[PDB]
Amino acid sequence: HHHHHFNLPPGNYKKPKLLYCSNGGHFLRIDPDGTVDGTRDRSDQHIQLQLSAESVGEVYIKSTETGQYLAMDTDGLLYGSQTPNEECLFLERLEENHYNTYISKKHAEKNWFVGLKKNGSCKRGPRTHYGQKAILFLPLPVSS
Repeated sequence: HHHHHFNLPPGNYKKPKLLYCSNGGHFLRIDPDGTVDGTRDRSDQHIQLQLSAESVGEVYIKSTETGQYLAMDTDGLLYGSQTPNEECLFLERLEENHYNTYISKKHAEKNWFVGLKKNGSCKRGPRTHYGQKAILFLPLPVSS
């Protein structure tokens, strides 16, 4: 189990979702240029994400607008990848019996999470850790 707990969130991957971070209220965003950050603008066309399970509890998070995959690099920075690779897999887990957290599969032994600061900037892998609000997400339905 990668030396991590296995409490999984409910919900499925049938439809795209917005990944809302409760820390600052930002939605995760992957720009066509590959930069990742968060925005409070719900009309943004780069916050609609499609998650898919490659194994139970292991997901890819892809921009539905650009087809890019969320990934975390060797130095802990999130970026949008044009193709799927080992840096694009995340262990999706329930947290505080309510939220979803995403731990980098490649860097799971160091507990590097996907996280957004209150100012909307992504947190670097080593700066994240259990207990922070930056790592707590709620997958919300995409607007209609």
